[PDB]
Amino acid sequence: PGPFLVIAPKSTLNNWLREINRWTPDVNAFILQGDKEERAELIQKKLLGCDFDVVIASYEIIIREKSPLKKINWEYIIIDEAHRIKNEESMLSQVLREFTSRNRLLITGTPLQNNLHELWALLNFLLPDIFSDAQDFDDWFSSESTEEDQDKIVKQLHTVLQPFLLRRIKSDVETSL
DNA sequence: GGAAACAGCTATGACCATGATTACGCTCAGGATGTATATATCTGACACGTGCCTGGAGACTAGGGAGTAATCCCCTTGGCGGTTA
Repeated sequence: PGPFLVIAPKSTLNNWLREINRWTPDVNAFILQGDKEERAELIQKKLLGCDFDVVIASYEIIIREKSPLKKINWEYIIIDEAHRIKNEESMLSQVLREFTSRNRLLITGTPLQNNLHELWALLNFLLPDIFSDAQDFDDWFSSESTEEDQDKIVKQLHTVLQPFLLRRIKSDVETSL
């Protein structure tokens, strides 16, 4: 049981704290909310005191709290609704390539929205030392064969990501019928 | 019957109210003053003719400024979300 970092949109920080209490009450988590002073007593007392397991913050708070969070090495950076990361220049991306966690569990509700460029934008922060490349990934696959429309080289895209990534749909396993 | 005590009357002073007087201002007076006005007469400067000539106005060629098309890509724009001073 160690240091954990999870991120939720402002509207959703209640739910994750609510569900963690309902299901596994043994984990120390905070909703890191409040004012500049009201975030401080969280910083020095509990966050600096290493008196927690997970920390629930918002999109901007981590940017507001980048410096007091670097000094704590993490286990995962749990990223719900990972849509702000679609842009590499979205400032949240440059604040997350700076933290040092052993694993980096990105989470989403919907997959990539528009482009292959976007796909490895999610993918490049997953295993950065492996790719370390931006346009190399792109012209390697050449955008679903945008010129020849072979639509068979897409199988190579699928074959790497199938044992590297997991999709399930509601229609298959209803759970709601 | 005498003495004290109080009450009412009287007078006088004080204070307020009214009348007059005066002084000052101003607004009429009236004088002083300076300004407009008109006129008749100089006069110098502005306007106009004359002559002349050289810039202005065509007349002509030639070569690149300006003008357009096509292209693109970067940027401004706007609404929001969430903070905070």
